[PDB]
Amino acid sequence: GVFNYETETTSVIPAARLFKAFILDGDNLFPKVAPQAISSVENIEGNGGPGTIKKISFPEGFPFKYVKDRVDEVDHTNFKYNYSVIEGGPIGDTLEKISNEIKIVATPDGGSILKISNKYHTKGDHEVKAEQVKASKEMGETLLRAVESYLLAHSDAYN
Ligand SMILES: C[C@H](CCC(=O)O)[C@H]1CC[C@H]2[C@@H]3CC[C@@H]4C[C@H](O)CC[C@]4(C)[C@H]3C[C@H](O)[C@]12C
Ligand SMILES: O=S(=O)(O)c1cccc2cccc(Nc3ccccc3)c12
Ligand code: NA
Repeated sequence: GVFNYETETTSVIPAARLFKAFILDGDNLFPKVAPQAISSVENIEGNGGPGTIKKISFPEGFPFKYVKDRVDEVDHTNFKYNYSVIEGGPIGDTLEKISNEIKIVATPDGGSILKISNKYHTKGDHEVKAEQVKASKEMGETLLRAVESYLLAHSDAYN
């Protein structure tokens, strides 16, 4: 069945620039700006569009070794990005897929708001524990702050 989790978090970076950096150049930026969170990102198949498969590896000592994600949808106009965790880490005999949706919305002070939905597709009924979802939020949060700091510090990057 599906468990749906939503959250919002704010960013000090405008929506277009954050979308270009955080989403469209995430494979490059995450290993560089947050090495203690994501050790590498390998493009397995595809050009960044729908269907593209990537392998996200975590640093030594993390609960999981890696996950493989698949790009579902990329909407440059509304700054929407949908992707699914399809293999590895928690994927297995109790969790079939995590389907996530990120939308980034402009705020009038020059910042942005990121609205995130995670949908955990389980086999049988194995419930998603508060820490399966809470670990996920912290990680997303850590990556966003690390990209934010880099973009503040590198004003000519991603304009
Ligand atoms: C934001 C990028 C998309 C851009 C890119 O691939 O460069 C995506 C692609 C894979 C994503 C990671 C996959 C596994 C995790 C799923 C969790 O529910 C949130 C934290 C993690 C660690 C995700 C954080 C972030 O959502 C990533 C890194
Ligand atoms: O919210 S953040 O940390 O900002 C976040 C930021 C950027 C990308 C994210 C991708 C997936 C999940 C997140 N958090 C999340 C939210 C609810 C449940 C599980 C994970 C992401
Ligand atoms: Na839950």
